[PDB]
Amino acid sequence: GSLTEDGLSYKEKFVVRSYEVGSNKTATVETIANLLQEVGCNHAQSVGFATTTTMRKLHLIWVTARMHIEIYKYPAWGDVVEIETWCQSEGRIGTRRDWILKDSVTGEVTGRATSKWVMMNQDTRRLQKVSDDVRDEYLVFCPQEPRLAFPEENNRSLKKIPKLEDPAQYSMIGLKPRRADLDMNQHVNNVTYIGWVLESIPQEIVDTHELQVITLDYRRECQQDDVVDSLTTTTSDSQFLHLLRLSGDGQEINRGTTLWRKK
Amino acid sequence: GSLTEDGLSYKEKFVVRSYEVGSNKTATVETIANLLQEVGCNHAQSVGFATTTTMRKLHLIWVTARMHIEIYKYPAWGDVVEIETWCQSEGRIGTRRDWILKDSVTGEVTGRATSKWVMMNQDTRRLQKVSDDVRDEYLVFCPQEPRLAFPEENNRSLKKIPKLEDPAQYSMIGLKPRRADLDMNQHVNNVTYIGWVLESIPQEIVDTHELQVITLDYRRECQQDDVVDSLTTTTSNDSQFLHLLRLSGDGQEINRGTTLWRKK
Ligand SMILES: Cc1ccc(O)c(C(=O)O)c1
Ligand SMILES: Cc1ccc(O)c(C(=O)O)c1
Repeated sequence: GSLTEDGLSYKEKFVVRSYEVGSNKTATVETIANLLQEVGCNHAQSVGFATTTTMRKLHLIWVTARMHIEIYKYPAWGDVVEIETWCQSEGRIGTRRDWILKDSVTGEVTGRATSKWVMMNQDTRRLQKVSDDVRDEYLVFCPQEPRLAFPEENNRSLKKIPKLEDPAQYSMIGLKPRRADLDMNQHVNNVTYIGWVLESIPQEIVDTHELQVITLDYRRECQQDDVVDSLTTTTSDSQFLHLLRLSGDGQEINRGTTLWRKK
Repeated sequence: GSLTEDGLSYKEKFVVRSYEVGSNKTATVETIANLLQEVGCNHAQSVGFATTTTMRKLHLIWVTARMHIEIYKYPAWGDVVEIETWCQSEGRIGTRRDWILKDSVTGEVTGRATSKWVMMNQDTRRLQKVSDDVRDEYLVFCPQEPRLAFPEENNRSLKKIPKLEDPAQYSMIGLKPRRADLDMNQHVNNVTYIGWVLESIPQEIVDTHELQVITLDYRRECQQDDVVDSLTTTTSNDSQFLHLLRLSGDGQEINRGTTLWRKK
């Protein structure tokens, strides 16, 4: 991995591994989600971070609010995938990290992703608008002209996800995170939520369709000792509405939509 | 990754990733277990495989019977780890795949592993002895002189694991595999068993000790729609445990093992 010539984005090549591919011999969306996280961490480290000097002193962290992924073609085991990432400012709302997935040989675009991040106090789990003195430290690493992975005026990533009404058509109950589902700071990482959402997709859809789009709205963080229920309903290409909630009280932690295409 | 000069072993370098490290900012044993699997798959592909032409004709596959891993130092996020693997013949019992983990910079040995594989009919799940026709096909890829990752006069990889008596000191109930826990053929990955075994280690031991040795004896394969119970008991500076994985309902054994932890 390395910073581009202008230092305003990062490129990294990954060779797809045997344990990273699924039932159809191509990479899983959870492996892709890990590769986006990895390329994002190396971009943050190549610029000197992923928090800034002042936001470290204030006990401030960046948390994901939304994730949108679109895959046209999944790389096969042994294929080389080049990913390009970059940050941008969204005024006082937060930051946006974008990604482009390309084929190393053909040079074609095989996928793209976008995510919205919000700023919160590490301890009180509050939420606050981006302060100006914080923006001045990280804006020198973002391109000044807007660079959108999903440019198109009203595309797919910025649509409001509704709440799944009961009874759900499909469900997967009693989901618990293991120690491998936790990050270096013992927090359940945002890739596990994608896996948990897909656990309630019927096996017949898995065997006849391929995942093309996935939008996830993060509402609350799941804890190490928490139990989650995964709910899904066909809203239609096959489309679904998903809901992750705490097994007991039914407190919402995530809501999303997936779109599948016929193989 | 590439075959060595003599084509009798394979070397591959891995750069440790952010999501691959644990609470100690060093790689997890499940990430290491994945790297051993990956280097083994590329070694099998570099020689033309990991079934032979006779094994494919007879519906025969290789299944793990035992796994032994010993880690002296876990690589940190960003560190480069070079792994060297090779397979050997164990007469008509089966095959043995060995691994050496080294530091790319210092050149030192930071870990090693050994595994025993048995032959089994893929459909009937019936194990069988290694025939000579099959043995003739893969022995041209194994060194002729014995090359043991754990040579020593009486190594800890070949010790008999007993069955955990009830009540267990610690337990983790209701463990189910997800779709990411399954391989390309929809079979529960052998790495998931390691994670499931460690799910019953007390959190206090995790925060004060580091995993050094892990021996696992594979008895039965867990299915996609199965539920597992993880049981552990301290058998002991160093803390030792006896583990048992069994089906939540009937209590049918699928795995048994031992772990050794050292003070941080
Ligand atoms: C729905 C789903 C979730 C996780 C997976 O690994 C797969 C697959 O391998 O095709 C499918
Ligand atoms: C006992 C245990 C099991 C799985 C893990 O991933 C770790 C860790 O992250 O430190 C520890």
